[PDB]
Formats: sequence, C-alpha cells, structure tokens
Amino acid sequence: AKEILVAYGVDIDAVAGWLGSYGGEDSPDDISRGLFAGEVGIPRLLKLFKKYHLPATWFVPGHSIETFPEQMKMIVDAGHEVGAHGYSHENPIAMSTKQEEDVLLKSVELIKDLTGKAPTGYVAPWWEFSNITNELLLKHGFKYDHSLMHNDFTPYYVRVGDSWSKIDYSLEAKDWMKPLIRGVETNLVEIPANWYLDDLPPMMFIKKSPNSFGFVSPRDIGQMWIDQFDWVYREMDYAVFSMTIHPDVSARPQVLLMHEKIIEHINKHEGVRWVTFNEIADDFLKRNPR
Amino acid sequence: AKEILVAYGVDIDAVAGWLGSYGGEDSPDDISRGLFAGEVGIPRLLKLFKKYHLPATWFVPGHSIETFPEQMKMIVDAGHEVGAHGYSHENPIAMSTKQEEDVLLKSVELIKDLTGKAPTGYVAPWWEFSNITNELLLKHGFKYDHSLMHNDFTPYYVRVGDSWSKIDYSLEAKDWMKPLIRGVETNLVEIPANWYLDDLPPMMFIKKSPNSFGFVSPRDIGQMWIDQFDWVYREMDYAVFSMTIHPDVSARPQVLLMHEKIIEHINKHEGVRWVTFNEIADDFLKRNPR
Amino acid sequence: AKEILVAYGVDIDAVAGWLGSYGGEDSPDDISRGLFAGEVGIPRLLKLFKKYHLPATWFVPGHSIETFPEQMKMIVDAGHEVGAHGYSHENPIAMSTKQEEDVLLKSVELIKDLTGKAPTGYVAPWWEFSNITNELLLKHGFKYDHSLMHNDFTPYYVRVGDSWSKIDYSLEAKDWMKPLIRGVETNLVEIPANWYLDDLPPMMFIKKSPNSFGFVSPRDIGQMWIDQFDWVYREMDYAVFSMTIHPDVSARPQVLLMHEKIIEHINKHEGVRWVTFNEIADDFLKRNPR
Amino acid sequence: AKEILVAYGVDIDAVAGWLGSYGGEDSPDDISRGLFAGEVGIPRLLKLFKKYHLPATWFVPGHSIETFPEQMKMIVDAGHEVGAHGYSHENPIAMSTKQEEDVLLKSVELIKDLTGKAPTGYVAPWWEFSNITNELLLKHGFKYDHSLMHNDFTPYYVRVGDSWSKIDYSLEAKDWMKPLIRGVETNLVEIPANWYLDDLPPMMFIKKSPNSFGFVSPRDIGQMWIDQFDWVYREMDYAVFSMTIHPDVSARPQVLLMHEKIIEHINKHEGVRWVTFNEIADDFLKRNPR
Ligand SMILES: [Zn+2]
Ligand SMILES: [Zn+2]
Ligand SMILES: [Zn+2]
Ligand SMILES: [Zn+2]
Repeated sequence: AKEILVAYGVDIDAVAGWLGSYGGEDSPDDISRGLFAGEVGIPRLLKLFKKYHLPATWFVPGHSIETFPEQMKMIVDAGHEVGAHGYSHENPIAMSTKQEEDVLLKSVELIKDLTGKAPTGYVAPWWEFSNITNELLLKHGFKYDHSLMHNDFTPYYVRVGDSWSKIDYSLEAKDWMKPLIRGVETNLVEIPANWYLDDLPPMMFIKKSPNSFGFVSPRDIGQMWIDQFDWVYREMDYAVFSMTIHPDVSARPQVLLMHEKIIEHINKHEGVRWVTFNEIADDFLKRNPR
Repeated sequence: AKEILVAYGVDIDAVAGWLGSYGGEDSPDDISRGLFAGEVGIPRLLKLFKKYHLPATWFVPGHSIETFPEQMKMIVDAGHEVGAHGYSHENPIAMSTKQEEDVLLKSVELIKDLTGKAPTGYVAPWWEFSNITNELLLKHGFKYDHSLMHNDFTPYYVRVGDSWSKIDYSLEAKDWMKPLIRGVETNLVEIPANWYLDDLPPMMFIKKSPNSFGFVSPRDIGQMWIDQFDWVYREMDYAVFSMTIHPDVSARPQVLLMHEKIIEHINKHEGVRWVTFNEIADDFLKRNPR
Repeated sequence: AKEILVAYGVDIDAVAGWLGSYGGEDSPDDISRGLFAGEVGIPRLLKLFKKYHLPATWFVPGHSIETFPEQMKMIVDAGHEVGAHGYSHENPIAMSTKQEEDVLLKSVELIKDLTGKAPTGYVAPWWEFSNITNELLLKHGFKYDHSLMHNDFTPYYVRVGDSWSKIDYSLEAKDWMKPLIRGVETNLVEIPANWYLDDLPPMMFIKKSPNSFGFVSPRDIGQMWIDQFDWVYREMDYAVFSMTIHPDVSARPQVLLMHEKIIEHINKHEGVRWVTFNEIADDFLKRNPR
Repeated sequence: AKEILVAYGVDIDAVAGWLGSYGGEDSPDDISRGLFAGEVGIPRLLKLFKKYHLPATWFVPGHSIETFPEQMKMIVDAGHEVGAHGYSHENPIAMSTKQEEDVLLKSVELIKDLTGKAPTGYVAPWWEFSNITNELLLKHGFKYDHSLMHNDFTPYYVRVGDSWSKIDYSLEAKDWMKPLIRGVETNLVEIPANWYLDDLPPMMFIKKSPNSFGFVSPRDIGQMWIDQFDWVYREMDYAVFSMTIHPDVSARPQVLLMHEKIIEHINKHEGVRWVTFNEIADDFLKRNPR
C-alpha cells in the first residue's frame, strides 16, 4: 500500500522578500519584481493550481497580505490554506525575542482577519530558527512548521533544547571535542524544508547575494525534482513530498511549464494524494501521537 | 486572434559597460572586450538581423556613439531605432540629480545629432532607477522605458511615488510592519526588462563581480527563451516578447547560433510581428490610453 | 591484464562539517541538515552499498562517532572500514600543533573503542595539510591518507619537506623567482583526493561560502564521473578510482539514483575490483616497496 | 577558399598559477594540484597531441620550467613551440615596471637556455596588460601576444596608447562624458585570447575565488567550442581558431575525452590546418604587412 502525500507550499516573498532577505530595499527595480510576484505571480499560480484542481498552502508575509489585498481574496476564495511567514520576511535569528514575537503576533492577527481562522502553519523567512519552537507553540494555532531539515520525506516532532560545542581555537581541543546533545521532543510537527525542493535559490537572480544563482535550467531542476519523487515512490509506502515555490519564480512561464511536467508525472502514479500542509500535520498527528 | 509583438533590444554596452558597471575601468583586457563589442559585435548583429529581415532598437550609451561612429552609421543606415542608455553606463542610483540629468541631456543631443530625431526610448544602465520616471518625461521625447519589472509580457504605465518601509532593527517591529503604498501612474509606458530574457548575466564572464557567471550553456538559455515564448503564445492573444541582448555577448558565434534557433522557432508562429520598441510603445498607447 | 581498484570513501561530515568548515555553527537549520546526514543519510548509503554487496571506507569525524552511536554500530556490523577525519571537522592549518595532535589522538581513541582496531586511514577535513605527514606516521596506525592531489588514479608515497618561494611584491622579482624544491618521500601512502570525484561542492548548497554551488545537476555529475572511469579503464591497466561522498549529499534520493547508474556502469567492466581504502593501501605497499 | 588555422595554446600554470593567481600560496593541497599539472598533466597532453599528430605552443611560466625540467625536455623533443608566461604567473598590472621587465628578461633567458632559440610568443598571466606592448617589442624576440580580446577569430596588430576617461562621481558628468581615444598600431601581432575558448574558469575549482566555477560540464563546454568552430567555418574564409588549455584542467580524463571529440570534429572539415602560434603569427605577417 502506497500513501504519497503531495503538496505545494507557496512562500509569497514578493516585496517583503526584497526588504528582509534579498537586499532589494534600496532598489526600485527589485521592488518592481516584488510587485510582479503579487500582482502577476499569484493569479498565474492560482490558474495553474485550478487547472489540475490542486489544493495548496500559501505562507504569506504580513507585508504581502496588506500589499496585495485583492490577490489575497483570490487565494482564500479558492479554498486554499493560508499560513504565516513573517511580516517583511525578516530573518528571525537577526531579531530580538520581542521583535520576533511581535512579528508573529501581527501575522496571526492579519491572517485571522483575512481567513476567519487563526493560522496553523509557519515558514521561517529564509529558513532560519532561534527560539521559534517555543514561540510557535506559545502563539497557539501553530500546529506545524515547514522550515527545518532534520529529515526528508517524513514528518517528525521538533526537539527543543539541542546543544553543541562551538570550536574556539583560542582554547584547547578537549573544550570542543564533545558530541551534539539532543534535546526534548515538542508537539510542533515538522513538515521539513528542503533546498533540493526549493525553486528560488537555483532560479532567481540576486545581485546583492554572493551565493545567488538564477540561471540554472528549469528542465534540469524539474527533472531533479522528478527523480526525487520517483525514488521516494519506489522506496517508501508512506511519505510526504512537499515542494517550496514562490510566485516570484514559479509563476514565470518557463518554470510554470516545469510544474506542469512535474504535476503530470506525479499524477501518473497511484497512491498519490494532493493535500494542504495542515492536512499533513493532521494526518501525521493521527498517524503517530506522542 | 494572435498579435505577438517580438523585439530585440540591443544594449551597446561595449566599453561603456566596463567603465560604469562591470569593474573593468583599470583593465586593458576588459576594455579590449569593449572594443570587440563595438567594432566586431555591432556588424555581426546587423548581419544577423539583415539575414532574417528583422527590425531592431539599439539603446546606445553616449560613450559608444562617439567611440564607434562608423558602426553607428551602419545602425542608422539600416533603418533601426536608436534609444538612450547613459553615457558611460552609469548606474543612475549612484549619480546625483544633476549628474543624472546631464547624462540624460547629452544622450539626447548625441542621438539627435546622429539620427535626426530625439530618442523615444530609454534603458537604465544595469537596470536601476531612482527618480528616472520624472526625468524621462521631463527631458521631452521619452515615450517609453525598458528597465522595470512590474510585469513581464504586457506593457503598462509606470507609477511614480511608490513608497515602502525599510526594516530598521534598532526600532520596534511596528515601525516597519506597514505595506507598500502605490503612487500614481504617469504616461511613461514600460516595456518590461526581464533577467530571464537578458543574454549578459548568464553568458558574460566578469572577474570583478562575485555574482558573475559566463559559462551557462547557450543551448540551455535559448531553450529557456523558447520555452518562455511558447508559454506566452499558448496563453495570450496579445503580448510583447522583447529580448535584451548585447553585441558583447550575443555577437559571439555560439550565441549567434542560439539566436538563429530562436528566430527560426518564433518564425514558425502565426500572429508574430517583429518590431521596434517604439512601435510597441505606439501600439500600446493606442491599445489602452490614459 | 586489468586491475581497476574502485572504492567509495564516505566522509560523514554531518554536524561536524557545519561546526568546522561550512559556517553553520550559529544556524539551527544547518545543524538540522547535519543531523539528517547522520540519522537518515548513513543508513541509506548502507542500504545502497548492501544492495550491490559493496565494501566501503567511512572516514568519520570524532564528533559524528559520538553523536550517531546507533549508526556507527550499523557501519561496523556491515563490516566496513572506519578511518579518521578530525573531531569537529577542523582544518589542520587553523590548529595549533597540540590541538592537531590532541584531535588525532582522540580520533584514534574513539575509532579503536568502536572497532577493536586502530584506524589505518586518514582524510583531512576540507582537504588540507600542515605538518600532518609527520603526525600521521607518528600516530602509528596510519598507513594512508586521502587528502592530497599530486596524482589522481594512481597512489604514491607522500613527500615531506617540499618548499617554495612566495611572491612578495615589496621586494625585487629575483627574490621570488625560484622553482619549488622537492623534499623526500615518506612511507605514508596517498590515495589521492579529487575535486572532480567529490559529491559535496557541486551539490551541497551553502550560503556561508561564496564558493558554494549546490544545484549542479546530479545527472551531469554522474556522467562526468563515468567519463572519468571510461577514460581510466581505456588508458590504464592498473588504477585506483576512488569516489569521495558524504551522507549529506549522496544520501539524497537524486544522488542515490546517480550512484546506482555509476555503480551498474562500472560493473559492466571486467577487471574491476570493489575494495576498501585499506586494501588499496595494502595492495600498493605490495605493488612497489621502498 | 578555406584556410582555417587551428592551434592549442597550453599555458603551464601548474604551481606558478597557485602562487601568482589562484590564491594557493599557503595551501599544501593546491600546490599538489600544481605538481599534478606538471608531473602528470604535460605528458598526458603530449600523448594526446601525438595521437592526432598535432603540433602545439606551450606558454610556460619560468617557475614551471625549473620545476618540471624532465617534462620540459619532453615538450622540446616533441618538437613543439615554447612561449613565455611570467615567472610565478604574476599579474603584470600588479608588478612594478622593473619587476615586470625583470620577470620578462628571466623568462627569455630560461626559454633560450631550454630550447636554443628565444621565445617569439607571450601570454600575460591571468590575461592582463599595462605597458607590456612596449616591453614585448623592446625585449626583442617577441613577435606575438595571446592575451588580448579586441577580436576573436582574426589576428591584428596591437595598438599602443589607447586612453579613456574614468567615471568619478565627485566631479560633474561633463568631466568624464568623453569617448575612448584610440592610440596607434604597433608591430605586435595579437592572436586573441578568449574567455569562451579557455578551459580553466569553467572547469577548475578554486576555494579562494568568489568567481570560481569548476563544475561546468565538459560536454557542454565541448559542445560550446564545437558550435564556435562550426559558425566560424560557415562564416569565414580565413580565420584563426586557437584554444587555450591547461594541463591543470585539460589533462583531466573527462576533459581529454572532450578534446578528442573536439579534435575529431575539426578534422572532418576541409581547409583546416593545425599549426603553432608562431606559424599563425608568420602567416599573418605575410598575409597583410604594415
Ligand atoms: Zn520566503
Ligand atoms: Zn547596459
Ligand atoms: Zn569532510
Ligand atoms: Zn596562465
């Protein structure tokens, strides 16, 4: 028996992505791409999904919620899930605890006002943590996170309190020669992030980044994503296969075609189930409690 | 039912590009590559266009006009359109108001003395704005710009006055948790620039930039460009599909071949119309006014 | 006659590589990747190796030995070799001679404890030497190293005492215009490292490095690795063909697929012997003494 | 009819390149790649050329001469041409006038003692000039340089005295809004360098460079080189098609294979003539004097 849970996760980075993460704060041109992502990118992603009758989870920065209100209505009315993703896409590790907690509070408030329900899902901007577990569980709603990478194609419960010894070369070796020390499992389910199922780093060009790419072939990317799916399909009976995309990138014509090949390849397989992240979190919590 | 407007926008970066944008000001070797683009590159692209009976718009830095006067004659005499592109490829955002204005004055004077008419088209060097909209409309002529990215395959009127709140981590979150505020549309038409339709960053090698590439395959890029065309053709009845190239890069034999594949593919389609950017601007001004 | 010795060398970088080399010491997201590599990665490479009945050598950081004890047990039970690889993946050049010596002792202590025998093989973290060659022979055990690049498909005896003159542009040219002066062979066998046979740089994404890649296609790399083998099989009668992998990278489904191709292709060839690094070293020491 | 002059230019960077250009001066591991290039790389490229009965020019750093004397004898006895390439691959633009002149005097001295005749050919390390034109013509011998890029597939006489105005944003625009002023042709013939016909930047990995690559596919590079040859052959009656390689890179098995494909493709075409750079230079001097 094959139970393959498959989801698209859309991080609406848009203008917020350029303020917090990708260095576009003083660039009109970069800001204009942020606006493309919302005004042009969200609806093309909705048409793509509507075409294959797919559900999806949208992780939306508070900035994008208030900057693209008309497209936000289009997202809710399609019956899709809205999750959290900062306000202006700020990297949590760079914020104070109060700044991070305030950002999360505003996000919940903005999503609740938009959907009627509190968000249950989170993606940390640029995928970085801090004391986020404690904050997510504390700020109610939050059932699951899609930011961490302890695993691949299986959800798990996130541990709080892991520690490790950093190398300090001004000391002697015995001071840092100690093994990572595992913390304690919490109720936050992880639906793992994955750089190999992330449209943005290979296919978006960023001048302000030393590790920007942007000109990797979408056919090579699609093919790689598809090889990942085939392997998962061949090796695992239950699995979650989630793809992280951004209207910024995946609503560009060349990678829209890529997604059509991916979806159409996945749909050739029996035992596939297109779902939202909340449904994965619900199913996993029911699959193995504790 | 198909009206696909298709154009080459040739930015004659040549030497100007290396003085203003690409860090070659102290490199005899980079400077000589600049001379290749003017002396060798302009005639090879002209031969390319003549072969397929294509029109084109050349956006020429004042530096290139005065450094390659004989190649300039070849561009005019072929009946192609000439637009502005700085003098020494200066990034507008680093310039003063007067410097940027002076640059713009000189560009206009030079193109007028060369062609007989004032330019109607502008490309910002390295695609960066500042307060350019206002200057383009003030310095007469300028009908259209090809620097911005609010859209990809549909022109639009450029808004002046968009504002946004930068993240300041020395303050509290509420100080930057505000949306982008849209300004007001001017009569400046935008014929969108697109990093995904720009020969230079993937296929020009630059020692002085850490986000240089240069060795992305021209067959992949061409295939990507054609995929962009095919999606546009399948989804839209009216569209403008403009390609930004440089003699620097697109006059290298391996990408001259690439363009031949592209042009021959585009030419298989009904409803294609090869045009200048000015013709797109005029056609757009007539299509939807205000 | 053909004797083609083929081997997999697994550097279990994991959490250690992020601590020592890849900038992830202040990143919960990167540490999470580290733990993937050890908890999921290690058993998937074992399933692969066992699928083709292959031996392997695992060059294991002390930090990984102690952080992943259940996976260590699994490595020894399968009968694979365990070589040394620092503790927290520290660069031998950044360390005091005492730190370095203390790192090598603790490694040796940990591996003996685990296996019953002292290690005979070493890989230097991030592939650098310093005064290692003396320390490796001195710390008894060590027969062979797999860090250096004087050759590629033939082992050789590591020379000690090589020196060269650096360019100081403050002085005159005659002060630095001198050749490299070769030292003297030692008994340390080199089983050469090779950037062209290393899964990590092309295919792990790292933001903390400007020299990072991550999105080079695994199909392109697999092809390039087979091409290397294809030339070798055709041009040499005796050869060693070792591939450096990491559970970090080679336990990702798309790279596992890559390896399956590489392995099956290599098994079409007769004269091929799948061995451990210790067996290559032993072979070499028999092949040509002194 | 068809006279396509085709040559390999082998720059023996080896250890010199790591001292002078690629940041390996403090790296035992990089130095070993340097030694690989000389000890293993030169003979493999000699076996390659001999197989197809090809002549070649080796542009050899004095550092490589004195460090690989036995391989230097192999290059001479194979009857190939020897040109200059710095001592420790030093960038001319970084050197004093005296250092650069001293470096050049020593190179001439070493090459003469090695071959019997003074060198006629020069490649600037890392391809940069300064006041080299004057020194190459002053330091007798030197007939041709292969460092500059004013053209790609036609030789030319190098101009001395080119000048241009740099951008200084502390002044007004009119201060720098002036064209490049061409100087005057000298007798130095250029057989152009070309980043698109250079094996090293796409396929050698350099940790010290932010602009390093190293993992671009050799099949893509080979295909790109064959596309260049195919266009030149289709478009030109007389042309020089010279390829720059390094034992460092092109003596790697995956790239030897690439070259075999390249050479075999070129040999199918009529009018091809494999020559040394010296023969190209002489042919050019005879083709058009002045
Ligand atoms: Zn995001
Ligand atoms: Zn430009
Ligand atoms: Zn390692
Ligand atoms: Zn060189």
